[PDB]
Amino acid sequence: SRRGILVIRHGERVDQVFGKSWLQQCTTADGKYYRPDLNFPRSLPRRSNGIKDFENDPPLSSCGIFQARLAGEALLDSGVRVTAVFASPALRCVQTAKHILEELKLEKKLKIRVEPGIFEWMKWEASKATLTFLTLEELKEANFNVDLDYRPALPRCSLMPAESYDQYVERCAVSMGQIINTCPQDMGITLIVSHSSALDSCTRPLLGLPPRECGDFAQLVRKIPSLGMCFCEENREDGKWDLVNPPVKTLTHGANSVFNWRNWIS
Amino acid sequence: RRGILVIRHGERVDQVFGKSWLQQCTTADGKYYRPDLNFPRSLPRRSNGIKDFENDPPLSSCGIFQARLAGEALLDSGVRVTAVFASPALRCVQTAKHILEELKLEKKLKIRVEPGIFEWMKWEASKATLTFLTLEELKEANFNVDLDYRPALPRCSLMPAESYDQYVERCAVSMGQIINTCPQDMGITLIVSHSSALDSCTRPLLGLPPRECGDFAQLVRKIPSLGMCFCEENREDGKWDLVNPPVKTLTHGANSVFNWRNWIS
Ligand SMILES: [Mg+2]
Ligand SMILES: [Mg+2]
Ligand SMILES: [Mg+2]
Ligand SMILES: [Mg+2]
Ligand SMILES: [Mg+2]
Ligand SMILES: [Mg+2]
Ligand code: NA
Ligand code: NA
Ligand SMILES: [W+6]
Ligand SMILES: [W+6]
Repeated sequence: SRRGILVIRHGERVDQVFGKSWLQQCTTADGKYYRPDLNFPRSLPRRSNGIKDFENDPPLSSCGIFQARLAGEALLDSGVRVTAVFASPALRCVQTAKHILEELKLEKKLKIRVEPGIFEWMKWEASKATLTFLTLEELKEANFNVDLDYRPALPRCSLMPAESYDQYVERCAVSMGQIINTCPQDMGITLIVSHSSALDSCTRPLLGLPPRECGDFAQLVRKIPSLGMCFCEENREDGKWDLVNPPVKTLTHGANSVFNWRNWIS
Repeated sequence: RRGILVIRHGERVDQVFGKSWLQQCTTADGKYYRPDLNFPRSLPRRSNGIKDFENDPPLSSCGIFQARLAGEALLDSGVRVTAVFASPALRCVQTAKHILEELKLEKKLKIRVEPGIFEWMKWEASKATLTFLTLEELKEANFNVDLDYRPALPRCSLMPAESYDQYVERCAVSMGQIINTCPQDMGITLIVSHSSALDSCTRPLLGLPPRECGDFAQLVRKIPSLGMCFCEENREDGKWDLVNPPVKTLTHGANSVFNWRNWIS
């Protein structure tokens, strides 16, 4: 058998669909959560500072949960052995990981290791996002089987708001370094649930390739669909990684437009 | 207050993968595979073989998700669902089933197949080459259909090619029956059908004449999957009011075709 690394982009986020005002849309006059569209999720997990810190840490939409579940179900069907799961500290990523594991039927067996070293390039994230993350206890209370004992390659408070592209790609290389060295003897698939950028930044170091030019890289991160996947396998006898077809198919689906019949006909 | 909720079927495999979708998921000798996750995990068995899916396609995976999300929202709304009628098109019976599953009512309420609320057979892409699953086939494939329900229109009667004026009369005829089938006991009746039905199954209830064909078509083409139209009955005043549906709308984005080879290297 061949050891594998499957890098997975998170499912659809609520703010991709509902835009910058999404949080004000689902907050009642009295400050409570409600669903003004069915693509808002059933609930939000409990957090520090109430509903207000979801600002730069949006959850999956109902469609994004579906995508994540559909991919976990396909993984179950495929027969592949999944041995570890690492997630970006971003809520959307931990949730995608949770839903994949639930459909693998492994949510109890495998703990999600939260790795800030595979968080988004800080350039593209709010400066105060480092301070936005759900803590591991908050996640645990919200029913996320998070590895409380995992020691990240890059702790969340070491993320630098002004990290350059060069610094970004380096800390992804180092994180993947540690991830690969957890137990180099395991022979199943490790999941890396992260951002569009990770499908490049987390695989190129494994492939022994130089970082992509920043501009080419920026154009590539636009092209990865929700739950988009990239799969690397290690050759046992020479220790070399190669890109191969992921163990499951792509997911292609249409949009659903906003609609009100009574409005429409006036 | 007695309500009627008209609901368009979820996303169809052929909306996303085109008319050749069946070629994409079947092997030389008719074996089904799943080339993309939006193809369903299996196809039910058909009397005249898979070829019949070309004019009677199933829901995509996204369509199933849409149906289930609406069922789950209906349950959360607290409304009481009395009855469920569905068009004989496979996509409609599938949408009905998945709604009922999330309402947790699929053992309790039987789906009543009504050929009278089938699509407009002018727009319909065929001639005399459309065959629905029989009730027996549907029950075989685990749809809790009502074997004892007597339809307003028999499926054999479906005039194989129709104009606009014929379609709207038929829908009005059938809705008359459906309003008479149900016992006086209120709650909500689900009518799982096509996008054209949100107008053609409501205008007759509202005592309203049909729209000019261009005006109808223009409005109808913009109904999304699981799009809803809701009419409540004023029993003392003997007439129907078009009202806000008991569940919110569903907005989501697409997921585009991805080829890792084109990008990751
Ligand atoms: Mg084991
Ligand atoms: Mg913490
Ligand atoms: Mg820079
Ligand atoms: Mg609107
Ligand atoms: Mg086409
Ligand atoms: Mg492509
Ligand atoms: Na995005
Ligand atoms: Na259509
Ligand atoms: W992203
Ligand atoms: W349709």
